[PDB]
Amino acid sequence: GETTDGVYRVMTRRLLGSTQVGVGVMQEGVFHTMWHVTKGAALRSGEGRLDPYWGDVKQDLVSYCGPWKLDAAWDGLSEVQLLAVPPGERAKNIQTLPGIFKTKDGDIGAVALDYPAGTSGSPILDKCGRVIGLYGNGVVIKNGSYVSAITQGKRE
Amino acid sequence: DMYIERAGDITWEKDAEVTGNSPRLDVALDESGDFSLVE
Ligand SMILES: COCc1cc(-c2ccccc2C(=O)Nc2cnn(C)c2)ccn1
Repeated sequence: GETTDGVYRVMTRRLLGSTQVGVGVMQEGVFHTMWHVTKGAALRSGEGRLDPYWGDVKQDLVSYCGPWKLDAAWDGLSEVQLLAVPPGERAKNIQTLPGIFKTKDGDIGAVALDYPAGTSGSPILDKCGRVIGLYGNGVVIKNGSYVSAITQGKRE
Repeated sequence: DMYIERAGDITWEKDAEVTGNSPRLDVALDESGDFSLVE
């Protein structure tokens, strides 16, 4: 399969036509996505198979072919870019100043950008192009709009 | 069977479209990984 670093669409043919269920990050030979995208199923890259290596339903994350590699963090100050990969549409940078999710266990960056659910797993980047987390696990607000955590894993 | 397709390089892009607000929200995270608003 293709193992070049970059952003990838996650597709299924189990529905009408070819449907984009989410997005993920290929870095150092490991594929990174949100649990709710794959539900931990195996993936195909061309004729190659990608098997789940690590996952956590509560973190809503999953890695394929090896351990989670992405360890950069939001500074808490600076604008960030969602590299949105929407269903049927070209990858597009969107620059935004994250808000904050305040939880009993700590503060998390959040990004108030509305995209179709099949955008889940698109990366959020800092100014050096490092992946500080994955978009698509968050909450529906008073307005009816969507606000997504910046969800990051731990590199062991 | 789910399959992957390359969509791009991961790069910062100077003068992207700048948008979105920056809300401070009280939230709870449950064992199923769902966030909810604590009001
Ligand atoms: C169905 O279309 C309307 C809609 C879409 C979303 C949505 C928007 C952007 C990125 C991700 C999501 C999303 O679905 N997240 C999710 C899904 N399942 N789990 C466990 C987390 C949320 C709510 N409604």
